[PDB]
Amino acid sequence: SGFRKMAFPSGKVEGCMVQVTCGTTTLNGLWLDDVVYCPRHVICTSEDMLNPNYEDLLIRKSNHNFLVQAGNVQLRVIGHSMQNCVLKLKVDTANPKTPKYKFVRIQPGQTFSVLACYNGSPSGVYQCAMRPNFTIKGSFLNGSCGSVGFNIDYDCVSFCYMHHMELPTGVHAGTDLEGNFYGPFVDRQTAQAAGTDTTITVNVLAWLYAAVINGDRWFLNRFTTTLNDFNLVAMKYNYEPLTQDHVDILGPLSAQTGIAVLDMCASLKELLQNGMNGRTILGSALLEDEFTPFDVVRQCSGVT
Amino acid sequence: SGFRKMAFPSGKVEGCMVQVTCGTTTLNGLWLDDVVYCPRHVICTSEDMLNPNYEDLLIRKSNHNFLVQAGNVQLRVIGHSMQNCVLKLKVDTANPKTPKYKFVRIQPGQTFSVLACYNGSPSGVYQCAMRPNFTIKGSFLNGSCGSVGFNIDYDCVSFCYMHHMELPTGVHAGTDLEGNFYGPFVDRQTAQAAGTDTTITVNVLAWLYAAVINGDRWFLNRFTTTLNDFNLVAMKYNYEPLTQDHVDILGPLSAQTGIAVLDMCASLKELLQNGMNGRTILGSALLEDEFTPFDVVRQCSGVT
Ligand SMILES: *CC(=O)N1CCN(S(=O)(=O)c2ccccc2C#N)CC1
Ligand SMILES: *CC(=O)N1CCN(S(=O)(=O)c2ccccc2C#N)CC1
Repeated sequence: SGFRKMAFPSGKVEGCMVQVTCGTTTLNGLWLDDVVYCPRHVICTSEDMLNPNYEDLLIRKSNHNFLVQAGNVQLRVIGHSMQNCVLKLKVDTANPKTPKYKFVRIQPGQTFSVLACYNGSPSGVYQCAMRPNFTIKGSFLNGSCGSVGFNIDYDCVSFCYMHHMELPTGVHAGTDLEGNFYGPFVDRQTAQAAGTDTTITVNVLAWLYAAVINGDRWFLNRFTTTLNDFNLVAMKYNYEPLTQDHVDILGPLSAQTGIAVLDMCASLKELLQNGMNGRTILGSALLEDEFTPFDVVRQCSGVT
Repeated sequence: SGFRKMAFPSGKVEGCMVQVTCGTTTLNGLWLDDVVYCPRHVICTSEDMLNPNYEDLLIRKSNHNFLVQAGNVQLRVIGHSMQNCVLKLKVDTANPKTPKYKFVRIQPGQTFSVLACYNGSPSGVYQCAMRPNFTIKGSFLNGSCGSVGFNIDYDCVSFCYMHHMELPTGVHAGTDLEGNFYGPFVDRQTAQAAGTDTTITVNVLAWLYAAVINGDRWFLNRFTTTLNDFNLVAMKYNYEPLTQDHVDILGPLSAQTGIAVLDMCASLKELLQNGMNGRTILGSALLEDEFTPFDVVRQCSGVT
């Protein structure tokens, strides 16, 4: 029993973190096989960052300008290329700790673990969600860029995020491991505003199911609703529209608890309209939306 | 910027987790050097658990009854002893991945990371606090016993918790790595009620400092208070008394922000008396008390 914001065990990813230095900029890189992946802004001066031309800046960089350090051992860079907003540094040594891995581009609402790193050294691990506005709400100081987000399916690490940027509102933007930003963000120090940070409805429902399973049941009511009725109330409270796809995904939690998805929608509707009245659900005074249905099943079933 | 509930990187601890089986009970063990540490209740039948006599139950157990598996490789048990509520299983092989380590007994209010495990395999990592009533609020299913809590100082893992028990109220009890329970709990299936779960005041203050540092400032007010005045309001709201020791510990966060500790106490007093009025602080609608002042400095400074 009990339900916690839980990150994946980070050891498989700790084994992949290196330091990348170009001139005076130090950040983190991800070493898989004989390639080190890092943010292309490693090549910029903070001045360059106002209006960088990365192809032009890269011309002035040689393999020997990219200093790659794994622990206190230097790696030999034998190649470099730009793919979108990441650099791929070919090194002469395969990472001996390379886990089974995939590069995946996640959808908004999908959760992942972040291993926050500085100078290629892990400082901590936390659970994030790709927000509907394609930001994440992370914890990232100067030097944390190239820190990665990931899921684990048993022994295969799926890398979904690399950290590149803090917006002036203190929320975070980054790329998949092909260097494509999530959302409309660019690696330039310019006016970039996030859109509406809507609540991930299907994740809130998952978390209400988690609460019921762990004995927090006070919010269950005598009502039901329809997808269309629920969605009227969702729109009004800046919740994402609930689709039949989301309902289908909640099916197993529905089955385990014997609470119809639409009944739990009606509970959530009353919570939105009435508030918590100073009560808590799983130790929170607001409706948590950074657990996927898959997360709730994983934690409630004990997958490794 | 941004402030997250952050666990230590877990790789050093992943490298220590094994499976322990005695008859039909499977749980987790911690392999450091040539010793495997696990809950003594591994030797019980669920029937034994009503009124177990551990010394008597242990007499019927030989070294070869303790099945210890690290990955899919069996370890040879060459000795076993009981220390308080843990078993120490001497094995013929030193754990080659043994990190630098310490056993520490933490005080209530101290935070730590838990690596939740099943069958000696990591499922996830989360941040906990030793509650003032010597429970933790964890996420632990059957098979999670012998999962450990730890802090890391650079390269030295300080083990502070091993998981043993869920109380009928779904909160958790366990031991230090010398097998001494935190609080008054016993490894027996009996009426055990937790005392008052009071709020860790010094941790809330730390977290308010974290909020100010990350730009959440709306709760700062024009007031100050005294330790005695604050403590009257603390008592009334089931907050731990604030001591000059706690004030001294908040000194560095005081200095960084230029907010006198007692001024921040006065902010916290107004929050307790007035509530949040539907506002949030660092994404929470309630006052977070599972960050120590040390945690806030670590995360805000980026220690590895
Ligand atoms: C996340 C991270 O480590 N960084 C992003 C923010 N910068 S920076 O804006 O200070 C900067 C300085 C010099 C050159 C490039 C950049 C960028 N971007 C620090 C690195
Ligand atoms: C945490 C954990 O893995 N366990 C504690 C709860 N038990 S149990 O109560 O089901 C039990 C069954 C058989 C023998 C001993 C115990 C105990 N305690 C499962 C293990």
